[PDB]
Amino acid sequence: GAMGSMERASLIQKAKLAEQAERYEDMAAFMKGAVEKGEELSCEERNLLSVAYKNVVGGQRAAWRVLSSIEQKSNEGPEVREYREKVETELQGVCDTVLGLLDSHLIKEAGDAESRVFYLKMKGDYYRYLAEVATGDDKKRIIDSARSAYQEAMDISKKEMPPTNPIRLGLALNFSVFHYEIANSPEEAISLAKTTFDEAMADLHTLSEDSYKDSTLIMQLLRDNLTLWT
Amino acid sequence: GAMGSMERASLIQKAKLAEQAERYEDMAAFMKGAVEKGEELSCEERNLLSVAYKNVVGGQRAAWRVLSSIEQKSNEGPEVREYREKVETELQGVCDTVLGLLDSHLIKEAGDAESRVFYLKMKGDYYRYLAEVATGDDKKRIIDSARSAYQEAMDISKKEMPPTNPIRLGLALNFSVFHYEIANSPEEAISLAKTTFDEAMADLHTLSEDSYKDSTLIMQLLRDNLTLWT
Amino acid sequence: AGSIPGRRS
Amino acid sequence: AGSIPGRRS
Ligand SMILES: *Cc1ccc(C(=O)N2CCC(C#N)CC2)cc1
Ligand SMILES: *Cc1ccc(C(=O)N2CCC(C#N)CC2)cc1
Ligand SMILES: [Cl-]
Ligand SMILES: [Cl-]
Repeated sequence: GAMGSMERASLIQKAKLAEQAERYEDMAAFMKGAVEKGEELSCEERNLLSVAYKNVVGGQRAAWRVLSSIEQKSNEGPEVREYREKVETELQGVCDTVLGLLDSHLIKEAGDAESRVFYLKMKGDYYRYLAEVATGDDKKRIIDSARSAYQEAMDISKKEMPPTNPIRLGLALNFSVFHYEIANSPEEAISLAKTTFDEAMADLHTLSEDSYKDSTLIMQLLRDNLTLWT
Repeated sequence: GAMGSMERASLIQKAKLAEQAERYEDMAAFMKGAVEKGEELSCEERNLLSVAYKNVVGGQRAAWRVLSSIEQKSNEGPEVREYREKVETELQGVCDTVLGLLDSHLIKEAGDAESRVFYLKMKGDYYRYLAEVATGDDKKRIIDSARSAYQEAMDISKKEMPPTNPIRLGLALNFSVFHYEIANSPEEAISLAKTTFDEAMADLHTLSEDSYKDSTLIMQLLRDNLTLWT
Repeated sequence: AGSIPGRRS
Repeated sequence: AGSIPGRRS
């Protein structure tokens, strides 16, 4: 694509520079180019890809929510709706781009639990972002696509990873947010976050000081949601 | 241009929405389209134009400084220099775009002191941003272009505006930063900020409560710099 | 409800 | 040295 003439290692190096410069659109374009080189991604490289697009779509989601709120207040000219639609279309395009990378061909080449769960969690997340703005005939199919990706990731993580694994914990965190915010299943959300937290607590004794810090950090996010939800 | 088919009033309305959504690139593109409608800008519209591009180039300058710092540390592969050059070229393009709008044809149609000083201050600012990254054969000419714009704005503001006028005060603030950071004239910077502050202080008694708040806010920025510089 | 912040790495 | 913040209006 646009990055076809740059070396893979240079794209990775520039993605790291872009992160330091808080240039997340550049970071995402560099990591998209790195993926399209066709080689599998290392653990660090998967994190760079995820951080880049999470930041980009995070800004789009925040803008979309501001404009949707203004739009709803007005419905109590066409410009607010038109501009919300513009931002919404741009967000959908980014989500489709990420889902395209996972489908061509990150997921099918990911055989290790850590990589496969990571990519399937991503797939659930970006379908969840599509679901946040969906209204029409595909809202249910988009929701089920998120659910299916999260569920496959959960099944693998429960079989292949310890209960304190940060990716396993963050997957459960986001799947619980999916249940609460998207699927209208707050009891499922609360149950998942509680069981995830409790099983991680019982496994903390196996960890080094650094792994303990990594796991307890995500466990606090589960606790924060439980405090909000109960 | 890209916004030729949208109504002027719709562009203004969407620029305000973009500001609320913190979508400053969109805001700048909407205000660029509004300018290219060819009508003069109101006071509020001039502020929208300035806020939009100040935010955009502000992010570029912050990124450029991060990358220039990394680049200098490395000179104590080509990727850091290449990416700094990419960001630098993008920043120069935005500055050229703003300067193009002022030259075609905002400044020549601006006859009132408030509009003419506002646009000339902008012209000084965007040449100052070009000067921040300039090295080669045009660094001196870019610096003099900033100086000339600031100086013309100062001459008009001293003749046509009270010493507490926020635009007059912000012009003097930025011209003093030009002296300190660009022109290697810290004594001129300190003298300008001091004389500006003192003449505004002596004029505060003429102001309403709201105008007092507007003026003293900018006077504190002058004071902050004087505290840093002395 | 907070998801993974995942904005820094 | 701070210039006009001018980021909000
Ligand atoms: C999907 C996912 C799970 C966990 C992590 C992770 O370990 N971190 C990102 C968030 C940060 C905080 N707070 C801690 C490190 C990343 C992705
Ligand atoms: C060029 C210029 C001068 C003054 C102003 C101004 O009045 N404000 C922007 C900065 C803000 C702060 N702090 C206060 C309002 C704008 C542009
Ligand atoms: Cl629009
Ligand atoms: Cl580059």
